[PDB]
Amino acid sequence: DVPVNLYRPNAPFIGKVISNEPLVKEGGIGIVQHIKFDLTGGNLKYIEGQSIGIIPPGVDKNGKPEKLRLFSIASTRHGDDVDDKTISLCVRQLEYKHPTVYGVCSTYLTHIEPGSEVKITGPVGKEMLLPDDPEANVIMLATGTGIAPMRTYLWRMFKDAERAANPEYQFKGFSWLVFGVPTTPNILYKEELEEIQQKYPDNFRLTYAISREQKNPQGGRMYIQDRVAEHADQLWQLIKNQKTHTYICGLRGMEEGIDAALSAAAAKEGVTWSDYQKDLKKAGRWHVETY
Ligand SMILES: Cc1cc2nc3c(=O)[nH]c(=O)nc-3n(C[C@H](O)[C@H](O)[C@H](O)COP(=O)(O)OP(=O)(O)OC[C@H]3O[C@@H](n4cnc5c(N)ncnc54)[C@H](O)[C@@H]3O)c2cc1C
Repeated sequence: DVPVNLYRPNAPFIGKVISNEPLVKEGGIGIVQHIKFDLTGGNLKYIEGQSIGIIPPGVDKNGKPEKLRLFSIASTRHGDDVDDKTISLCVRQLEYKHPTVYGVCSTYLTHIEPGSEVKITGPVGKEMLLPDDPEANVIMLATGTGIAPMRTYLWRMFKDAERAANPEYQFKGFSWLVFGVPTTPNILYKEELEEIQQKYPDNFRLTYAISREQKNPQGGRMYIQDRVAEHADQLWQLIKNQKTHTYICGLRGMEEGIDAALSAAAAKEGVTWSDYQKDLKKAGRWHVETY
């Protein structure tokens, strides 16, 4: 049922870049690009929450061909134009200290020109799939590029064109995105996210943790864990619903604080969060993808 590995590293799909647009507005930190690829000519299909591999050109420091890097799909199964012909990624340029270094695949992607051919593999992953049940509740805890699978979910749920194309999925549950980025300009897809909340105030809640513009009660910069702590009781109450799914995505590091906050909330009703969570993971309702 779920498509997987229609293309593999030994014989990847050669797609063409259609467009490559900036998601970080002026005054933001770093570079994050929305890149859309043409899938026509092959049979690459995918669903929300999956990933694809991109094989960058060139060789590594040892002269070995570069290997694929995985990127979370940022478009629904239908693509951004709802035509079933494309796929999009949300790619941050990796750059860092000394160990000024630019990540190989991410720099290649963020600077890639439309018309360029790209080696694509996948799709892969069954850990971040959205439930078919339209009355499910969906909690989304994302930082930076972790917004990507969340975009696939929220677009499928809330875009007019998606609703028209998906007769079998008219979402009527409640979705809540807690999104941590350093600055307002760094809020990826800000305009569309807020548009979704204005149109579906009863079905979508949007919460930001903006570290350079907000302080937590302890006076430190505001991070996603802080927002989870702030709304821990509410989040725990939603999670107790048999139909609630929680999704965590972004660079590793946020899970510890999220657990600590949810643990304190659950403890109030005599529940051991770490145990409850184990059962949620077994049931396929606690979805994590960090990197
Ligand atoms: C399931 C999954 C989903 C992903 N989704 C996304 C996504 O949606 N968007 C996205 O941008 N990326 C995503 N990634 C990460 C992506 O796959 C690449 O790992 C990332 O883009 C960097 O790859 P690169 O080739 O550009 O860097 P590389 O040239 O491969 O360099 C990576 C290496 O740099 C070193 N390094 C990294 N950070 C530091 C640091 N700060 N200080 C010192 N050394 C460091 C480490 O050795 C690391 O192994 C995802 C990864 C996985 C596994």
